[PDB]
Amino acid sequence: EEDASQLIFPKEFETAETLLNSEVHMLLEHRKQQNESAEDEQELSEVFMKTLNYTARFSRFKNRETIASVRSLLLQKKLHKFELACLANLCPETAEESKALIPSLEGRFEDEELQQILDDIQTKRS
Amino acid sequence: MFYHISLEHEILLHPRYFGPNLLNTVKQKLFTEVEGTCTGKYGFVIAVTTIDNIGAGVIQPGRGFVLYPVKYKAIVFRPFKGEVVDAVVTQVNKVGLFTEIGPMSCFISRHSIPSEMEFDPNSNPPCYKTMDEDIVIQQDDEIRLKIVGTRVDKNDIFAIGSLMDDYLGLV
Amino acid sequence: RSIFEMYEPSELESSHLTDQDNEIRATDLPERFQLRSIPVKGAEDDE
Amino acid sequence: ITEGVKPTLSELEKFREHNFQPGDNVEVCEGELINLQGKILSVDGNKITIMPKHEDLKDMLEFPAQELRKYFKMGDHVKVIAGRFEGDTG
Amino acid sequence: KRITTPYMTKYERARVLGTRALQIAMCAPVMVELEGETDPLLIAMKELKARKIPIIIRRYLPDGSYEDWGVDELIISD
Repeated sequence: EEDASQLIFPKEFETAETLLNSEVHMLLEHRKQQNESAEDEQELSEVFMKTLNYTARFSRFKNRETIASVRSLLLQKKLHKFELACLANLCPETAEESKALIPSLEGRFEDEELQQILDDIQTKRS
Repeated sequence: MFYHISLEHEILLHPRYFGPNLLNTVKQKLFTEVEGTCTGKYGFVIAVTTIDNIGAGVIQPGRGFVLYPVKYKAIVFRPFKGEVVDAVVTQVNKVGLFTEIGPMSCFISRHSIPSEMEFDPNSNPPCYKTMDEDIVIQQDDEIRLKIVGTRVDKNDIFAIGSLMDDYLGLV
Repeated sequence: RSIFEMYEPSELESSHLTDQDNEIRATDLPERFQLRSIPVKGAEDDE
Repeated sequence: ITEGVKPTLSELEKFREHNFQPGDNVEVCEGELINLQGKILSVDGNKITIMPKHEDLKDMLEFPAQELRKYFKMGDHVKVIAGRFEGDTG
Repeated sequence: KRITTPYMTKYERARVLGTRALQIAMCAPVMVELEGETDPLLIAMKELKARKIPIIIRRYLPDGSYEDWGVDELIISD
């Protein structure tokens, strides 16, 4: 029954906080920078290394200011939380593309209203 | 998908750890415990971001073990069905295409993959070519995929995908 | 009711009774050529 | 002993099994009520009289054992009961 | 705004002494200079006399509330 396509998740996860690729990347990077210092400490594990080399190859904007700006211009809409991270991480080209991507956008907004958002996202990208 | 939630966990502390570094030991124990683990309720936890507060330790009767209920704000990775996420192809085999969904590794099958994607095993690096080429899905390449099924193999997440699309993947 | 609806697929394939096994027993050509992954077609002198 | 035998089709041949466990998903093969997936709640012999809980229909219909078929959406836990690789998961 | 009695009941005192003796027997840092003894119960008694036991008692009330007292906060009887 759990299907993000139809917007439905357990109660504990519905009140979750969405995270972006660049966001988790900078979080893990700051964690590594804090952990490498202070000698006599249990170094990182394979999970951290794979997560780091996984999220580093998908950093669309390393600037926390750009992350803040993009999340701010995105949250001004009426889309759910799930629609903020997927789209912010994917960054498609055109509105028809984004609608074919996320089936919830099918008939939820206007073609040009989404095309402008996609263009703004592609421009904010570094 | 990665999220940031506040979880709780109770941990016992042997009387030997009492002293000025009691709180430090509790935090250290929490880190060594809830990091990289997996539970069927919240999923696989990557790491812990912070700790809200350290509950009041309740010494047990007839046992020097005092338990602390600590609440920690940590990130968790629990992929659901239908979501689309990125990954890097790790290996191409005639049995299917391998990738890496962060802490998860998916696998695609020829049946799902279109009829164009035939095989190339005689070369040193196997690769699925959409019949008439035009797009490479070899190793060390960013490919998206739709999680059409999930699974947790005893604290081990492994989802499954499909492929027969062009605009969220490699263009 | 057919034996396939009763017996277990494991025992059925161990006993060799599927339509594929019937085709392999009926069709000519060696069994190892029919079982090869790629068919074994003809070939002219040029090829 | 002559009374109390009741042979089976296996005995007839020498001289159909339905493995529908609870919590599984089954559709409707034949019949006008085609394309309706539901959850398994009751289990019995031949006349199973399954009480599925289809989507968009809070009611619970009834179907025999022949008018059913194990259906699973593309991508979900699948366990094999009787098969060549019995005892395997994928 | 604590209303419970400011004295240490005998039950609480006995339980605290036993618990501290057990914690000491399990190799734990003492809270007082040992003059030359090895009995964990005696060490717990000395710690009580010195008012250095790191334990706070959670006395429950009939309604459900609870008041947390400290061995060094409330007065000791014996």
